[PDB]
Amino acid sequence: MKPPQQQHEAFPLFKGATRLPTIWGVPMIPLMAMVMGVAVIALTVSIWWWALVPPLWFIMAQITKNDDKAFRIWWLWIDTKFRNRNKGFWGASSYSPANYRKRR
Amino acid sequence: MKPPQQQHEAFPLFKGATRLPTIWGVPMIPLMAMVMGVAVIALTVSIWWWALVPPLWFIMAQITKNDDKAFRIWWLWIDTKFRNRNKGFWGASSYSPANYRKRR
Amino acid sequence: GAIESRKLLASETPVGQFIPYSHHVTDTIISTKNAEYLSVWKIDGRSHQSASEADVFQWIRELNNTLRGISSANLSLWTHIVRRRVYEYPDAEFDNVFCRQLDEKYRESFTGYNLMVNDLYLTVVYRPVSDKVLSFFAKRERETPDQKKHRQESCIKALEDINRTLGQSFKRYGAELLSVYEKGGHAFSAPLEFLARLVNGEHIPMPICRDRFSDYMAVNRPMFSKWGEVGELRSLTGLRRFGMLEIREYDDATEPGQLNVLLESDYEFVLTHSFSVLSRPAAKEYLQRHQKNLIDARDVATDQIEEIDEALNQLISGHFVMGEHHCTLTVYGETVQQVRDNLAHASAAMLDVAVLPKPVDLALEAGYWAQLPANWQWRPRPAPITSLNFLSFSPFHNFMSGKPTGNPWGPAVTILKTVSGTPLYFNFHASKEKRLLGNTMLIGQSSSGKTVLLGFLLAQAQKFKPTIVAFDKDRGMEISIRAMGGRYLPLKTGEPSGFNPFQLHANLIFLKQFVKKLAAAEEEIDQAITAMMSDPTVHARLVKWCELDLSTHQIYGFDITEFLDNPEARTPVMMYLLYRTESMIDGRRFMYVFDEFWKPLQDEYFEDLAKNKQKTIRKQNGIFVFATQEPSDALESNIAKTLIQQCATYIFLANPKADYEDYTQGFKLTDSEFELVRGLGEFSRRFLIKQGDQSALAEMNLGKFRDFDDELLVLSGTPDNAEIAESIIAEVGDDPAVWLPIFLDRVKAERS
Amino acid sequence: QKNLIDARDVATDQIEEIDEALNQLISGHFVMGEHHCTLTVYGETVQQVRDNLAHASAAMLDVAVLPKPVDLALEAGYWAQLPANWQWRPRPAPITS
Amino acid sequence: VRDNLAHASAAMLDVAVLPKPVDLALEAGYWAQLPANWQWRPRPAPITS
Amino acid sequence: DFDDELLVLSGTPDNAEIAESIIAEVGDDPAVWLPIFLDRVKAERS
Repeated sequence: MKPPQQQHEAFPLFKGATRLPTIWGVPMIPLMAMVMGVAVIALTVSIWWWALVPPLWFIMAQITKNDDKAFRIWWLWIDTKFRNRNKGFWGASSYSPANYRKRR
Repeated sequence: MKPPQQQHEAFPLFKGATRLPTIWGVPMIPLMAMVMGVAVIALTVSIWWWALVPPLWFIMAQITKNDDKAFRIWWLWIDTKFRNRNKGFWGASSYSPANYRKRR
Repeated sequence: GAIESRKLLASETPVGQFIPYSHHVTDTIISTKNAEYLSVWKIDGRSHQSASEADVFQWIRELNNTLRGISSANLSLWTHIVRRRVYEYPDAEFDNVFCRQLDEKYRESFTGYNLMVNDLYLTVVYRPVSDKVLSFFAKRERETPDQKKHRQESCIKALEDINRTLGQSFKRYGAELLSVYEKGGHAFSAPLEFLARLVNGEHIPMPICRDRFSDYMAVNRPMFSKWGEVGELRSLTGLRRFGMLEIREYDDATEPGQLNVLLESDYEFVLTHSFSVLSRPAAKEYLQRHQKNLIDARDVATDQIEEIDEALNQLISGHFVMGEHHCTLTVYGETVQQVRDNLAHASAAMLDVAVLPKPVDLALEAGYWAQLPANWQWRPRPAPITSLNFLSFSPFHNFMSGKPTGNPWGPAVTILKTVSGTPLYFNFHASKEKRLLGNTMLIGQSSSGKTVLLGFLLAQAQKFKPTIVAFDKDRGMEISIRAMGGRYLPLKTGEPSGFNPFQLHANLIFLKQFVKKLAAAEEEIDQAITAMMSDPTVHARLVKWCELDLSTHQIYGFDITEFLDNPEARTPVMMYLLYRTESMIDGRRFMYVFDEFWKPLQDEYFEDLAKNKQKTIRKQNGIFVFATQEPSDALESNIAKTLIQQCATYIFLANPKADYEDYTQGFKLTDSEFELVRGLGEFSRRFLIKQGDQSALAEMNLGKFRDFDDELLVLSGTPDNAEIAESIIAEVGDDPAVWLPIFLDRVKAERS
Repeated sequence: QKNLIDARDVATDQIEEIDEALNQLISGHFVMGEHHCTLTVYGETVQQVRDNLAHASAAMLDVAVLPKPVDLALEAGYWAQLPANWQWRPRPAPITS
Repeated sequence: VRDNLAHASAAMLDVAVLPKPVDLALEAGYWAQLPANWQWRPRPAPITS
Repeated sequence: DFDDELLVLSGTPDNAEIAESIIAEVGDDPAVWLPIFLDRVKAERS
């Protein structure tokens, strides 16, 4: 049925895949985006620019502790499925096998 | 006599069946009923409405620590054996196998 | 009053509220008022009395491992060990005096022995979503009728997958799926009969009509007591009082079979186990509550910490899931006192093992409706238990008990007592070795009980009026054959029997007669004898030194002990006899019966004919019954390989000179089985029956029980007794088989 | 038809059968009426009456008809026998001619 | 294909690994199949050799 | 299925000699001769 077997002769993983890089409970790159957004708010107003940071940051931390590095998935979606055009025309995202007809 | 045998090759239960859900020594649902009763008293008077809560709550806690989740048994009794009518006529609770004769 | 009756029934509450069932959506799957699709498995449990201690744990581990894949929060299991009195087995009807009297005595021998047999039913449901709260919110919304069809299709696919996996997991067990069976131009529902038995207390066939299953399911009025622990069902057949019981405390150990003590007992009951599996989130939450309350130790116990620490690691990485469990036992009795004392006995039996039960009161109807597989909400006392512990509570162990009625050829041929105490309904047809195989091999070591057992089986199998052809040894069954309607045809030396070597297509048959007649050869006589057969120096010598009527009787024999030296006698003898009886095979029921394999080995082509002809006759009411007095040398035969492979029912008689090697390599049986078998000392009557994969140490006895006086001598085989009884038969000379009394006078010398 | 449609579990066989019967009603010109059937056995003693009821139920269940025993409203059912006693009918059910 | 995925998830859950269907990254996971696509790794995790 | 081929694949002295008797009777290089032997299968496959 399966070559798998219940044996204690194991190579432990140590579960270091949960302790992926983080600084204050969040990966730095999404937190870099949070800082960029806080600066964007600071362009509009300084009173609540720093104030908006703890809410978003806490949301990031609590999401990451649930399912780590989901932000990479979010970025991949935004980059690939979102940016594609003519999604409605084909009924789904499509990529022409052939190159640009003009290409000039 | 019995396939049962005195062996230490056991699958312990851990006795987590005693540590059933509780918040302040009682399951929340019966305690929800206690809060509803306290509010019912608060409809009549506010002086002893909150005062009546600790006695009933302590009774709930001490009953539950003795035999846990007995309140489910109480609710089942109230729902099924109590609500049934014509108990005296049949000498016991009865349920007609046939449907309503009119059913109109 | 007439108006009063109307206003009363208008007040009366129907029972259809508590029976959540509806149309068969699939042939094997039942619907539910709340879309909880159901399927019932009828399981023939594994035999546990073999007492192989480590193998029980191995079985539990394997069941858990196979269940792991199916284990998901959308699932549940309800196990029902229904133990019932049997009425289906009918008293046999007989013509011959000897067999009828043996039947009468044996039936009288069971006054005071329990005939109840327990059969196990597992019902698995598939609730779509097991959300703790979101289910309530979703329940109060309308849905698209096409999307309800989508839920139907997905649920049916999932449940079919579950059933396939379970059937593959239960190969060693019975693993029979109850489905629709049609009878009389109208469809019926086999699963409905089981649920009715749970709710009605009696097996009532349930036709499937256009209306919903719930409205017309119940035909008996239940009357649950007020302020009582028992209830009464009012029915046309009778009034049944049922008492319920509940388990309130558990132990850690869960050594498998903690509930097996209830199986062998004298009170009819129904045992329920529901295992509503619980999702791993809630599972680790429940575990963490106990973990924390232990961490609140104040030096409560040091060991328990490292007893629970492994729990997290095993839950995350093991193959088990937590569950919700309640056990309810419903004893059926005809009087209030009897059911109460039965409950006392059952509570004593449960308290024997480490569980502590408490009778259910104020929740009698709740516990009773909890018996139905689809009743989620009526669980009286759900508790969190490990899956391993659930398999420990319900290990599908069962004392083997063959089918009493419904077997091929009708009812079970005999009822045999068992050492454990559960009566065994013996029958030749076994599930695995299409038409069921009836082969049997009665291996044994020089015990006359082989002759006695075989004669008793023949006399009792006379009930079907089947054609039987016997090849006995040492004049063992001459008296038994003569007792019923039959001709012995003794093949004594010095007088050729009624048949001459000639026969009266036919040339094709006698062709092989010429070939076997060729001894002391074989190339020039390939057709030079054939031409004379159209119509050999030693051949006419054998013809001069040779030193029949069929179908008028039902039983036959052949005194074939003589031909243990020269097969060129034995080989043509078997060839002619088998070809003779071949005609009567297709006429009606047939049971070939033998007493040796080395004379069949002497044929050297009986295997060539048998390899297909055993299938051919087996298709049309054919049965072999094989015997062996020297099992050790039996398997050495080249044909013995086919003999062991084709066997369906394996019966072993006490062999002090038992072989581990042979009984392991062939005669496939476990090491604990072999230890049990060799444990039988010489002359012990008990004989293991491995009917199918399950086995049981059934025994037969004939001693005075408060009888068998004449039959004890007749069943046995003795050369002195047989020859003397032949002297009586010569004196009486009466075809009226009832002639027995005249011989009963000559019993004076032997029975003095 | 609507009542059968409004359910948690959809049975495609029964709804199709009822729709077919609806179509047949106009075309196969059979009338429908309220129907009820009662069997009133006779036995000298109640035990004999119960035995007769059991035998009748077994004979009926040999066919695919399941009798529902009457424990109460036997008065109504018996008075239903007299012609023109519509009101005392236990449970009329519309049945095709 | 959906029922095949259900079967495969059951088979993976048989052993101690716990899978989850990939959503919003279907093209990322699909391009990750190509041996040279470093950047499209959907869920890289640190494991022992 | 395989009804004729089950006997043909196997090897038995009796079967082989008898089939040689058929081949002697038929005497046909047309290897398709199989049906004629299929009649003599009556005794063995009875």
